[PDB]
Amino acid sequence: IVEKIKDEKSINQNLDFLRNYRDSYNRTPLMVACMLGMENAIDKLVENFDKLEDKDIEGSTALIWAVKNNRLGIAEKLLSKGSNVNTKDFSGKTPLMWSIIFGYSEMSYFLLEHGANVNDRNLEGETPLIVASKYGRSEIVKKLLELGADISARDLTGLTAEASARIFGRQEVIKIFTEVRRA
Repeated sequence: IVEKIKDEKSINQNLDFLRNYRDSYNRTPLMVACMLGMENAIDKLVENFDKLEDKDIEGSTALIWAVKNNRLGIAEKLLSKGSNVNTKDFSGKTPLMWSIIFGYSEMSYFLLEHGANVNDRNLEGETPLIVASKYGRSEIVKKLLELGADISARDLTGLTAEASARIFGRQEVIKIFTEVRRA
């Protein structure tokens, strides 16, 4: 696959092969390029084969592959081609969720500035605010509150984001909640 998607020229001589290629994860060439950070291949793969919202065996689109591998250049190119920033994998996690889980700060801000939903929920009812609180992403908590995230939301555990921050000992996050509550 790599040699076939190494450049526009390679892509054009392997069109038939690439058009219906799927690997063991049911991934398209586009998803593979996204994982590998082959920024040069993205636009031509999209223009030729589309499939922006096709999902692999975990329910991940190409944008999920880019985000979980912190490929900011790729994610930028996908959003300008029309990728859905609020896609969900089969666990109900969105790109913003993944960026919070892995602590990819720049990616998180980019996703939020490109329409990532601040209130979406995964299957266990966690919102981005709850996930950022549990993972101790204190600047992301601050940003989500600034963007109007619902502080009152509760997940499967019945706890709010702030209560979850206390359970997980996230002092800076707790400090953000306190500053917010005061002001």
